[PDB]
Amino acid sequence: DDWEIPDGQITVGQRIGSGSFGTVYKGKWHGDVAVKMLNVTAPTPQQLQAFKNEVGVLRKTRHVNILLFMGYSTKPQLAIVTQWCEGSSLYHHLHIIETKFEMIKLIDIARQTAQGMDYLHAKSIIHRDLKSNNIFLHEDLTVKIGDFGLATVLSGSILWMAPEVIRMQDKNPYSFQSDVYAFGIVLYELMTGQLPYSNINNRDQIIFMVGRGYLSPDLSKVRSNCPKAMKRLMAECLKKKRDERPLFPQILASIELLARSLPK
Ligand SMILES: O/N=C1\CCc2cc(-c3cn(C4CCNCC4)nc3-c3ccncc3)ccc21
Repeated sequence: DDWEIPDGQITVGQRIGSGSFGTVYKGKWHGDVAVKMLNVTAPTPQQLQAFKNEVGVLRKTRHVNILLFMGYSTKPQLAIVTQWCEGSSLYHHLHIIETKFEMIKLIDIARQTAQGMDYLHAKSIIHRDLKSNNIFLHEDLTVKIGDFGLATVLSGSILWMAPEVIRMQDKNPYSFQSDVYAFGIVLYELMTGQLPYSNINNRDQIIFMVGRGYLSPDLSKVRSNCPKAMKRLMAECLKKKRDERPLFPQILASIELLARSLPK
């Protein structure tokens, strides 16, 4: 039953990039897989911990909108194996190759991303790094949320970081609520086709002002056939005070409703 994979079996190919605590490859194990390797030379107790936490969370997931965990390896190196998604991150489509989705499709991506977040929270999993880089479009029609290195039961993202998280105001800024905020910023990416704060060229200036509440995403920029309900949901998700943010059940219902009204 265990998910350990005997050394020798996974075949590592292309280095394709990064993921929390490690390097991502395309690989082969009973077909195409993504492999993240957390390693070289011998693991830190740091990395050992990261790897054990992440495998632990992954094996609690089974759902079409969560990237499928397939197994792990310790013996050449710490390695996590998942299904391979052909396509790319939502980030790559939106901000690198400028794929232009239709509103109907954008709303669907939002709805499935909602659907996954709702699954995770129902199982008490806080992703803590939702952002469009960790949303993979498999076969271009299905959202898989990936990368659980930072999830709970020399690095920083921040464009998706809620103000509470930015100003590390205690031990625990993280919550379903901070996840909901990150989702708010990916609704912003879907609807505006843009990263937030694009007219401020200073990272520090952004970190500060979102921290103090001076800055917040310019919701004017939402393309013109974004439904009102969607602009309105985005603003709920993006509330500076976390207690005013909706949880994912609500978020989900709101998106499924505005979709039923939408093909008209
Ligand atoms: O735990 N996190 C994991 C485990 C497996 C895993 C795979 C990826 C992953 C990262 N990229 C990026 C990397 C930076 N440059 C652009 C491509 N593309 C994928 C990918 C994932 C699944 N199918 C196809 C591709 C990320 C995280 C994790």
